[PDB]
Amino acid sequence: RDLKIEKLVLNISVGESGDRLTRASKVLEQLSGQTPVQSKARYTVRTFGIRRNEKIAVHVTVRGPKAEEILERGLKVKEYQLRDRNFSATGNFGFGIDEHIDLGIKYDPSIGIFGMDFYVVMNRPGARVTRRKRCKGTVGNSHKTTKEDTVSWFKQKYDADVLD
Amino acid sequence: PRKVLQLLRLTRINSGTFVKVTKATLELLKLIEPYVAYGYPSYSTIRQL
Amino acid sequence: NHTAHNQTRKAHRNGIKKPKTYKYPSLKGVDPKFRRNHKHALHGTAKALAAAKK
Amino acid sequence: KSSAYSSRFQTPFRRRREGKTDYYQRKRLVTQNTPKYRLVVRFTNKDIICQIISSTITGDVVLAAAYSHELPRYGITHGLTNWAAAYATGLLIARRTLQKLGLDPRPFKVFLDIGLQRTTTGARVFGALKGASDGGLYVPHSENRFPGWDFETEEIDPELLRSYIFGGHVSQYMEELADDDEERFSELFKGYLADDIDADSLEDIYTSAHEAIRADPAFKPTEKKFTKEQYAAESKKYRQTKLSKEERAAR
Amino acid sequence: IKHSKCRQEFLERVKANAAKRAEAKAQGVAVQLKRQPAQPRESRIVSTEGNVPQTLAPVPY
RNA sequence: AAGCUCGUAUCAGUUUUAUGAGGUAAAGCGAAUGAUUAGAGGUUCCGGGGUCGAAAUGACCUUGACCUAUUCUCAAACUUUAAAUAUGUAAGAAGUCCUUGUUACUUAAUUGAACGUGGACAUUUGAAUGAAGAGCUUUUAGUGGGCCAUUUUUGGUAAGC
RNA sequence: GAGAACAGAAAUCUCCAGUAGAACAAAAGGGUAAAAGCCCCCUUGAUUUUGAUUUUCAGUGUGAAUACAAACCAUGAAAGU
RNA sequence: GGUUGCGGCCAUAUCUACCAGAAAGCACCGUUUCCCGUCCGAUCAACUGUAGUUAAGCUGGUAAGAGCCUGACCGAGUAGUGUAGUGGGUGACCAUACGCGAAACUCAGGUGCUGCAAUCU
Repeated sequence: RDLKIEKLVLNISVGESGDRLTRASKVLEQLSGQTPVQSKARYTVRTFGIRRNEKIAVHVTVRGPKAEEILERGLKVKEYQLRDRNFSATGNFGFGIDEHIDLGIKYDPSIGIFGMDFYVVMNRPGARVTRRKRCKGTVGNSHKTTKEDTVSWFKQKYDADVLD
Repeated sequence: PRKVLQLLRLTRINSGTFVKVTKATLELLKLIEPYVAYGYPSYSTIRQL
Repeated sequence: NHTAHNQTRKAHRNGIKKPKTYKYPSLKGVDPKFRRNHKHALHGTAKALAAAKK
Repeated sequence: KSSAYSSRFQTPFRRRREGKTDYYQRKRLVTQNTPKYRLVVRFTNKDIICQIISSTITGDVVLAAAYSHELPRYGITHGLTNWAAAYATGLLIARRTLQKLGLDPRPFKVFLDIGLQRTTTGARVFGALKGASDGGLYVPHSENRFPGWDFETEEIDPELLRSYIFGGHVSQYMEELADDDEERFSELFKGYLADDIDADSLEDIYTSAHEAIRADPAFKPTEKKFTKEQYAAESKKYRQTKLSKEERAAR
Repeated sequence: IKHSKCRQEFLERVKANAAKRAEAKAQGVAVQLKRQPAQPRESRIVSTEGNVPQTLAPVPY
C-alpha cells in the first residue's frame, strides 16, 4: 500500500475572458502538452468583473509520470520549502507561484506573464473502489490516508523541509 | 335500532319472541337495549305462554 | 341555501338496489383484440357440437 | 450524525445498496401468465457468465447457463475473456438451451440484458449477442454496435466483423510485437509460446472450436472433489460463531 | 392496483368442503359443514384447592 | 293510478366471522417542519417601482435589498403512532372437480386465455335473524319560501343572531 | 468542514461528510436520487381514423384526463416508452 | 458450510469502531496494437491472467453504542369515544348504566432470513 500521486491540477484564474484568457490557455497547453479545458462562472458578483457563464478560467490535469517532472520543476521555485499549514486533512497539498518564467519560457510579449495554482492529490492503490461503477464502495479507516502520512512522504522524498 | 326491532318480529308495544343466543343475536339485543327487557325464562312461563 | 336534511329518508322509501348482475355481460368495452377472436371461437364451437355430437 | 438522522432515512434495497442491479432497467425487462425469458451476460475478471433466466416472484428460475471455464473442454485454453471466447460462449448457450426444448415453432426468442456495462460499439458484450443470434436464438438487435461500424455512414464491414470472431486483433497483435521488443512479447502471451501456438494457427483453433460446440453441448458437469459435506466440514473451521449471553454479561 | 385476501380465503374454504364431504361419503357419518357463531360455554367444575380466592375490599382512597 | 311477467324468487336503513380503506379526538415536542406584537445602522453585497432627462461619470425620491450575531412561546393551513362511531367486498348452482372440444388471439410449444360437450357433487347446497309475495314497465298530480330540539361545529363578545 | 499566486463574506480548483435540507415555467399540495434534477446525443407521438371510460352530472353539454384497437413514424443494442 | 451470477421481502439487512478470513471465487493490480472515450487510458474501451497482493473492497465476529423489529396480567381498563336518564351542578363540567378501547413511555429478549444455477478441502 504505497503512496502514489493520483493527479496534478494546474489552475489559472483570470477575471476576464478574451485574449488574456486564451493567451493564458496557451501556457498550460505548451507545458502540459494537452488541451486545457475552460471553466464558466456560476453566478455574477459585478465587483470582480464577472458575469454568469463567461468562461472565466482554464485549467488542465496531468496524470502519471509526466506530472512528477512538472511538479519537481515547479517545486524548485519554492526552493523545496512549503509553508507550515498547506496540507488538507484528507492528505493533499497545493501551492501557487508567480512568474511562470521560473520554470522557464521565452518572454513572449504577446503571451505575457501569469500566475498558476499547483495542486496535488494523493491516494493509495485501491482507490478504484470508489471510482468504479458496479459495486461502489468506501475506503476503510486504516487505508484512508491522513494529513500526517503526506508529511512523512513529503519529507522523505524531494529531500525537503516541510516547515515551521 | 328500528331495523333491528323489525328483525326480531317485535312490531307493537308489549310483544315478545324467543331468541336463540349466539354471538350474533347477543349483539342485536345490545343495540336495542334501551327499548326491550329480556331474561331467561323457565319451563313454567313457556308452558303458560 | 343548501342542506341535505331529509334526503337519506327519501332514498330509503323505494330502497337502494343493485344492478341485478346478468349472465353474459356485454362485451362492449372489452379489448377489441379479444373480441375479434372470440367471435370466431364461438362460430367454430357451434359447428362441431352440431356436426359431430348428434 | 444525530440520533434523529439515523431514525429518519430509509435504506435502499439490498441488491441496490450492493450496487449490482438497476431496478429502473429491471422493471422494463420483467413485466412483459407467460414466462418472459432473459439472457444475462456478465463479465468478471478472468470469467464470462451467460445465463437464461425467467421471472418469478419466488425470485428467479434459471434454464441454462454456460461459462468461460467450459471452453478448455472445447479447445480454447488461452484468452478466455476476449471477443472470440465471448462469441463462442454465446454460441454455446444457444446450442445448449435449444437442445432441451427440442428445437435444434417459429424461432425461440430471448431478450438481452447487460447490467451496468456501458454501451460502446466494439464491446465484448455484443460478442455473446452475435454468438446467440448465429446459434439460432431470436435475439432482436441492430448492427450499430458491432465492430467495424462506421461513424460516418451506415455501413457495417463484414470483412472486419468476421476478423474479430477468429481473434484477428489478437493474431495481428502477435505480429506487431514479433518484430518489436521480445521482452514485452515474452511477458504477455506466455501461455501461447509455452505451447508454441503462433498467430496464424490461432484462427484454426477457433474454427475447430465452433464445430465441437455445435456437436457437443450436453454439459457433463465437473465430477467433483471430496463430497458436499467434506467441503462443508472443512469450512466450519475458519469461521467464528456467536457469543452466548452470560459470557457477554461476565465481560 | 390492489389484490384481495378475503376472497382467496373463501377459495381455500371450498377445498375444505370437498375433502370433508368426500371423506364422510366413505365412512357413513354426518358432515356438519355449515359454520356456526360463538356459543355459550358449558358447565365445568372448578377446584379451589390450588389457589384460595383473595378478598379485595375496594378501599384505596 | 293502471297494470304486466311470475310465484319462495332472491333480497335487507341489521349483526357475526373473514379482510380492506381513513388521519379526526387522544397522544408526541429531549422525532422532522415551528409563525406571532417587535426592530438600530449597514450607498455598483442592489435599484424595487417613480419622476426627470438633445442622455448618462445619472441626477431626484421612496420600499430597501440584509437580520448581518442572538434570545421565548406553537398549532385546524406541523408530524413517527393511532381508537370510538361511520364505511367497501365475500359467506357457492351462473358453484367446485375431472375428461377434452373450438379459433384468425396468445405460446418456443395446442402452452395459455375464453366459452363448451360429457361425468361425478343435493336439501346442513356451505354464517345469524327476517321477508304481510318478488320483479319489471308506463303514466301523470302536488312541491322547488321551511322551522325546532339533543350532540359536533364555523363567523360573531353576545343572542329566540 | 479541511486546502490552493494576486484572492477577502462572494470567482476558480481539490478531496471528505452530506435522505433531498436543492431543482422540476408559475399558486398551493402531492411526486422524484444511477430520476421526473444537470449536461450532452438524435428527433417531431404537439400525427390520422373514429369509438370505449373516469371526474363536474340530469349520469346532458363543454373542459380536462385514463386504458385500448387499426394505420404510419420517432428513439434505443434491446425490453420498452 | 465458503464464495459467485440473477433475484424475492426491502434496516432483525443501517450507522459508528476495532479485529480475523484455510481453500477456491471475486477484487486490487499489469500493459495501449486495434475498436473505442476523455482536459487527463482516472472513469469507460480493448489485451493478458502473465509481473504482484489480501493492505482496502467483500464476508464474519465483537459493543450494558446510536438506530431499527417483534413482545408484554408494562403504562392501562387510564385518556378518548357510541348509546340512556324529568341524573347532579347556577354554570364550567363531572359521576353513574350498557359497550368499545388507544399512544408516548417502561421493561424484556432480537440484529437479516431465504429461491434457482454453477463451483471449492
